[PDB]
Amino acid sequence: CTQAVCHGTCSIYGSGHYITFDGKYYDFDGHCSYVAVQDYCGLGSFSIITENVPCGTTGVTCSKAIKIFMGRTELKLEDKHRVVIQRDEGHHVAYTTREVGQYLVVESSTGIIVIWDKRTTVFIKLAPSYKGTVCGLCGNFDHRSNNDFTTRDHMVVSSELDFGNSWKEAPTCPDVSTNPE
Amino acid sequence: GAVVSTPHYSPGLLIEKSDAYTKVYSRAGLTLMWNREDALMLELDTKFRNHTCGLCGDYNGLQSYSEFLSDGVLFSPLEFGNMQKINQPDVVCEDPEEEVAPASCSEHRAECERLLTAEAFADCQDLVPLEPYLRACQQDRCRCPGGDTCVCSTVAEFSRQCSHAGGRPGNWRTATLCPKTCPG
Ligand SMILES: *[C@@H]1O[C@H](CO)[C@@H](O[C@@H]2O[C@H](CO)[C@@H](O)[C@H](O)[C@H]2NC(C)=O)[C@H](O)[C@H]1NC(C)=O
Ligand SMILES: *[C@@H]1O[C@H](CO)[C@@H](O)[C@H](O)[C@H]1NC(C)=O
Ligand SMILES: [Ca+2]
Ligand SMILES: [Ca+2]
Repeated sequence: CTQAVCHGTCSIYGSGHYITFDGKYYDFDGHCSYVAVQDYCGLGSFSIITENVPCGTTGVTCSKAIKIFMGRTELKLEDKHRVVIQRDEGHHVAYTTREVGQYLVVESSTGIIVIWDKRTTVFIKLAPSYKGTVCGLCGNFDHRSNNDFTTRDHMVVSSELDFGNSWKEAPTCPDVSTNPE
Repeated sequence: GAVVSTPHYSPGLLIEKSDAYTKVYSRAGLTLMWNREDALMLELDTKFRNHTCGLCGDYNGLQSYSEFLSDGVLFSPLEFGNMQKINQPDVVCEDPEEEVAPASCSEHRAECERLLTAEAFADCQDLVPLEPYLRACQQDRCRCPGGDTCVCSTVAEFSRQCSHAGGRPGNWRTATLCPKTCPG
């Protein structure tokens, strides 16, 4: 086989299901805004945020909004449409939004690709220039999956609930203490 | 009917709570912001023109046209406010009666003009006017004797209308002019 390096894919789908860039499946039902991918990891160029709200009465949460920060441009995927927020003055990192089948597809010239089925399923793809230079709930993309549970303070834990509770955006959001059944 | 933990991020409605204000941000073009004692402000987009009907007047852009002079008769602000009341189906609440017309408190125009046009309010003299917020400073000096707790809710409102158009005010609160305390 030939040896080229492919794009890497993070998944977020259903009632709180994840697959990291290195292929680690876990469950986290958090109710706040969470860092999905960023490269402001200990200065940075992007950030992708997910907004998880309760969908049901059992305490499980699913993803209902995506915020894409590229430089100073802010997109937002919300209510089956894309919204441009704060387009900067003359920089304007070249992105493209088109609709392919049932999904909405945002692409960037820098290598960042977000695919969204307009309800709860998201696919993030990164060009292979982002190897080992990201963090968040999608891992760090270094082809080694026993360090994907690195917290915000650079500590590899073994719990799904100490890792996922460290990537919340607001400090006053609560901690998830168990996963529902 | 359910208590929310703030911030709250549902996809048409953001409800967040600082140490000072409680903000509500809606996709319908509404923004509410309230410190939890007395100051309440609302912001609407330009979609709702000629449609608003509250105690904030209508939103046509015309100064005092259809709020106070409807059919030629000029409504006083006390009878404009009693028109805006809401009837609750258990409680009878008495409307405030007309007080006897006091003296126009023009013996404190020098203190409100010296205080509110200080050096801290430099780059907002062209953004917000002076004449309404100094008129409101007149009653706060002669209806609130003794301690100064009514004059520093108007200049505190002048420094919020300053920092909403885009300007940046400076610090005016000294140790003897309405100080505020925070821990640490
Ligand atoms: C696919 O990837 C290439 C490689 O990065 C992108 O080409 C870049 O485009 C930007 C502006 O569009 C330039 O500033 C870069 O110099 C280009 N890179 C190179 C190596 O020349 C290309 O834009 C991407 N495709 C799409 C549709 O955006
Ligand atoms: C009503 O029309 C527009 C908004 O619908 C507004 O700008 C205008 O000033 C209003 N005119 C009158 C006479 O109320
Ligand atoms: Ca890894
Ligand atoms: Ca009017």
